[PDB]
Amino acid sequence: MADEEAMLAKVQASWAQTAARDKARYADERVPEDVHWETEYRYEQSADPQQTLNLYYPAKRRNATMPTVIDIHGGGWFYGDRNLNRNYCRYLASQGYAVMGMGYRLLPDVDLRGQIQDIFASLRWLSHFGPQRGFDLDHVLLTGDSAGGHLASLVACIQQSAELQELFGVSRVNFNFTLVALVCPVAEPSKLPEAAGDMSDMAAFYLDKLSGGDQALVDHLNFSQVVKGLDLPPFMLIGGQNDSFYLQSQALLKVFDANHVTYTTKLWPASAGPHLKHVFNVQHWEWPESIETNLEMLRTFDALSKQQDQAEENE
Amino acid sequence: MADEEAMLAKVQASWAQTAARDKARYADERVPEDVHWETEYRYEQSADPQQTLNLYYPAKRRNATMPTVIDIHGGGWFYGDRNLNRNYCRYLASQGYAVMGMGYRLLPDVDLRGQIQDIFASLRWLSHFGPQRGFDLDHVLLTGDSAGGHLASLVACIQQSAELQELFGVSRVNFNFTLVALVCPVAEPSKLPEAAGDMSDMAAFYLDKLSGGDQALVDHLNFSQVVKGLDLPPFMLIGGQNDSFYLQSQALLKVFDANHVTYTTKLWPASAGPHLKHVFNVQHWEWPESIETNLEMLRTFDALSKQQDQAEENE
Amino acid sequence: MADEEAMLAKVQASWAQTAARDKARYADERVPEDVHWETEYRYEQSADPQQTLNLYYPAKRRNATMPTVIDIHGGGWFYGDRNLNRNYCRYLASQGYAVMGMGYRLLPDVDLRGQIQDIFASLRWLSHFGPQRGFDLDHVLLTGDSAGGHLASLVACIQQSAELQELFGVSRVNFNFTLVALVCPVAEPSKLPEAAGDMSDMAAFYLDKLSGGDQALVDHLNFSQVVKGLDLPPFMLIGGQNDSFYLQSQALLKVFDANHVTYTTKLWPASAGPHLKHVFNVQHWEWPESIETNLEMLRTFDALSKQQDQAEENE
Amino acid sequence: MADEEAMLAKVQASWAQTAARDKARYADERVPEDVHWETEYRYEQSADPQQTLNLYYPAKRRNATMPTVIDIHGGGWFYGDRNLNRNYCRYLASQGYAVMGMGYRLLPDVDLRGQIQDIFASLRWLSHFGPQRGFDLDHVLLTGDSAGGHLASLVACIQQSAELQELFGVSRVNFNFTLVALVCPVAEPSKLPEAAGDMSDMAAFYLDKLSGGDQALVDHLNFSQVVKGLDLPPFMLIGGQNDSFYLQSQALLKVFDANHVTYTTKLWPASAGPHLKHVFNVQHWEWPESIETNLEMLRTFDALSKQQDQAEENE
Ligand SMILES: [Ca+2]
Ligand SMILES: [Ca+2]
Ligand SMILES: [Ca+2]
Ligand SMILES: [Ca+2]
Ligand SMILES: [Cl-]
Ligand SMILES: [Cl-]
Ligand SMILES: [Cl-]
Ligand SMILES: [Cl-]
Repeated sequence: MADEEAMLAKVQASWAQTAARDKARYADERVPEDVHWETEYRYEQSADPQQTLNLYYPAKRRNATMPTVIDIHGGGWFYGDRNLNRNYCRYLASQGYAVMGMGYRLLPDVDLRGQIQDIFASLRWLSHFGPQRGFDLDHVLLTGDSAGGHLASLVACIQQSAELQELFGVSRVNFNFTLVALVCPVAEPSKLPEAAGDMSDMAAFYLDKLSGGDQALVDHLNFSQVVKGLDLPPFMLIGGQNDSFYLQSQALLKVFDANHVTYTTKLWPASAGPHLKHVFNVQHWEWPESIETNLEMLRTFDALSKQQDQAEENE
Repeated sequence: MADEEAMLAKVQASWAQTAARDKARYADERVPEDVHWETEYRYEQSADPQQTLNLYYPAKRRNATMPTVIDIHGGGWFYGDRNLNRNYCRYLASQGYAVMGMGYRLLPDVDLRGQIQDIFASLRWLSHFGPQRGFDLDHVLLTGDSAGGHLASLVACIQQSAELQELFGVSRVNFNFTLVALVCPVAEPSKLPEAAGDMSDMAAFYLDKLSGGDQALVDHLNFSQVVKGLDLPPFMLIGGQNDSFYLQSQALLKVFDANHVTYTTKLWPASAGPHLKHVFNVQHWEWPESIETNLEMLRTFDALSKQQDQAEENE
Repeated sequence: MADEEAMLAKVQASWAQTAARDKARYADERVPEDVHWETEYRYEQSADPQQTLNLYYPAKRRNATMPTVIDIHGGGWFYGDRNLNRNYCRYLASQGYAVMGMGYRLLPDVDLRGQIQDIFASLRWLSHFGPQRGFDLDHVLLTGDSAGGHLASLVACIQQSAELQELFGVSRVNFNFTLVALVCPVAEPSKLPEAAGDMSDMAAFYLDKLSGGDQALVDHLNFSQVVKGLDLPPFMLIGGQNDSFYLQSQALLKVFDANHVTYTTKLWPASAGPHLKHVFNVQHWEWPESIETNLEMLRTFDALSKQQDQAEENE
Repeated sequence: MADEEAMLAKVQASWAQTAARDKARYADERVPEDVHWETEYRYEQSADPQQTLNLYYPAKRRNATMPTVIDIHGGGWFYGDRNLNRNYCRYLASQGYAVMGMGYRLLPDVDLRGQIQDIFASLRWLSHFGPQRGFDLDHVLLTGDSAGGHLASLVACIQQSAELQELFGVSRVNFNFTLVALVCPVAEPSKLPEAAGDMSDMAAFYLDKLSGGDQALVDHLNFSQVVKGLDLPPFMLIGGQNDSFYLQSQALLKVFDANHVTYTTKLWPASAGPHLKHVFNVQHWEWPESIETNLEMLRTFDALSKQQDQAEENE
């Protein structure tokens, strides 16, 4: 279609501009020290470069196994790879955590189901291979930023629900999430039209590529559609009033309240400054507010982990 | 206009040559060690990449707060960004100072007022957010090189004057400048025609883009026009007889004398060598003369700071 | 020939894609620490950049001489150079070994004989110059990956056989191989047609360029053709069921058994994961399975070396 | 001229190939550790990027001043800059020496006189500014490689001769050379036609551009033409039988013998290997033969320096 190939070309130009911004940022930014990484593991029998993951660890491990963080990167479902959030992942690992971050195939080559299947395959891989190399899968923090927060919010629900597992064509994995931390999530993509910005303007096209025309995906594209009826882990919602997607965070809180989700928040006020933009704590680990946000996340995780251990007579 | 687009194309080719020279220099130059930086903070609600700043600090801080240096880079008003003077800024930070350096929009997309507004917004940002992350704003060194020295000289006057604040559309910031150090400033751009070089030849075009046709800017483009009637901080004028803009420094001294400005100088004689070119102490921090110049600046600042503390019964 | 230049263009496009993958991997991968290298030694009187080698050593040597590892890189006979396996070579050196890795001219500019002559010239160079700079040539591990495993398997036979030396136009070198370790070798290239993949599909073209039309090369292209009648060193076969060339490893084992070759294996099962792809232990030294594989190789070498020293009344 | 612009284009293509080889080498080569450099000093009042120099020093200085090495790079008079020999210069500095290396304008934009004037201006600069930053100019080693060895051999003669100073339009500098070390020099360019290689084939064109049509330059292009009648420092001739310019070294020895020049040699035999190519000790500081060669040079220098100090009642 004329207009369709044009719409794709517009979306790809927006992400090419982002790409240049990301490259310029990483060329200058301080890198977290005292971390080791293992790169480019295939998580299935495929040569698709996106179906790969990275693992990150502190350079000196206190213990043979460390609590796990699993990161799902953002980029509007159309952009990104396992290296995009490398500095944020190194930061978390430097705090004493075993961290995994995966690639997933991008729209428009797959739809939302292909993305969810890729993520569940990376989790399944980790359930087989993680413990032997340092991952404690009894204590798992699942986190995602922006479109990655959308995906993380869906994965958290799918993991609890046999029906959603069938619809998305995945099996449950043999570990649970201790905490699910969403950073400026786009968890209600059907509301994208009522805000301003590039994604919101192009919204119907994003929604179409996410669903791939499958009405079952249309009916399960939003957290508010997959949350119903499930007993979920606790959530932590991170962001702020200077997030260009703040309306999404406001919408998500209402979904949380209506569904009796257990959550805490770290939402920065506008008064804390204009620099606390969309996903600032992921893009600039080194800023003081980013350190405060990220440590607050890890401390929430640790508190939930400790409670679980007391509960399981394993303190 | 035919000739106007041609004149712009000539100026941009000169700065593209400079750009290549700067890239080649930074690829080789020693980098100051033992410094941390925090990059790419937006200082207002904008995605304009120029409306961002960097912060620099010693890697090991003696104290929770350190005296402040705020750097305004040069580049003829048409060139540069927050990274241009990164090695010079790291050097100063390595001496035990909290340093901020800002981007500002470039001609011909803005005029002088837009540049001044950007600088005051970065200062305002720092007044809100700096102290919480290490900046002592009771002791502030404002410095600029070349066109950045012009801008610094204007900002120093505007900060003291309600009338100039109104004309430039800025509010005063809630800290003062302890010392204003100008390195090979172009503080009297209306005199650009009486010297030789690329900028001088293209002078009327520079002056036009600086004023943006606004006669109030034409009447306040030169330090000699904004200095009148104000009680100013002390100045330090750095440069030398091998500065291609030495005539500007000579002109500025006469303005200083006529207006009873408090100043000291560090002007290198021709006998100290041909390498002590325009802004040499900013471009090559590592040279012995650069270290001597830069430490002499920091020691002048420290002496003025100590006197202020004695005066304020806070030694 | 129309079709011939087309077939070459297809092979070169496949290797250009590999090349990009290799560059992306090396840009991110951790580098082994505590190693020194000496680069770009010519091993004959030639300015052909491929007729050069690198040497690698631990940064702090326990001893004046260290046991030797000699690495022959892969790349389908059409691709690669002395830098391709640099991280794998550094890893081995970091374990206390003096390592040499050579370039060799590539198809279609030479044929298999030119490749074998280049390798023997690098070995001859090392026999003249290695000991003076740290190589213990009484204990030598010869290793190759993929096409490099093919080449290593042939070199091991040629070194033992006056007749093959004459056919390949090389002289024996004045040291022996303690162990020959093949990593996912393509040691039976004539069987390439009975598997799937790029190389297998283009097989007849690979075989033609390897032989250069020389029927004596056609009759000695496969390990099974050069193994006959010789007393060989011990071999170690490394790979696994997720190697895209696993059928080659299966074929080689049958050749080993039929010819009473002394060997051990380190073949990973499919259950050990999809990431244990072709030559994974060479491409990602840092992974735990790679470390286990590579140390197991070095320990086999060390055990064979110790036995030799006991046998030679030199323990 | 048609043929002249063609000949220049051929020479520039040869040097562009060399340039790529040099870039590939520096991307991989180990860099000497524990050195500081100061870059891009202009040595005259010019913005010509070639009329600049670098200074190199050990990172921790034993003493306030260190013996001096001054390096003149090669590149056929048509190629190179102050960064070309940076690793070799760092190596020498790491041994406890203050090292200067200069750019000089390249053929065909200047002729030999312009090159000699640039070199003498860098020496004059150092005589004014070197001691204040660590250079001991009582003990000076002058070294050059290939075309840089030609230039060094001429500079050594010119410095001793009022007549050659007048012809080349330079003044003597206020220090002497303790030793002049030539590495694979092309000191008799008029003999270039009787060897093989790119430079030799294009020889008449090189000779024309060197002389710039000036018959006084034609009569003083060769060391054998400037050596006559002068009392010279001692020389050290470095190279070997695998230098593609070995015939030049053989020719120079005959000139040395005929003119009663004081010299020593470090000429490697062919038996020491094919890797000991033209200027190998400059291109690969890290090789054992390079370290041996370079330390032997520095020890010869030190011995000559000590003798001078005993002679001057200053031990
Ligand atoms: Ca544990
Ligand atoms: Ca303080
Ligand atoms: Ca030994
Ligand atoms: Ca001394
Ligand atoms: Cl790492
Ligand atoms: Cl940093
Ligand atoms: Cl190294
Ligand atoms: Cl340095």
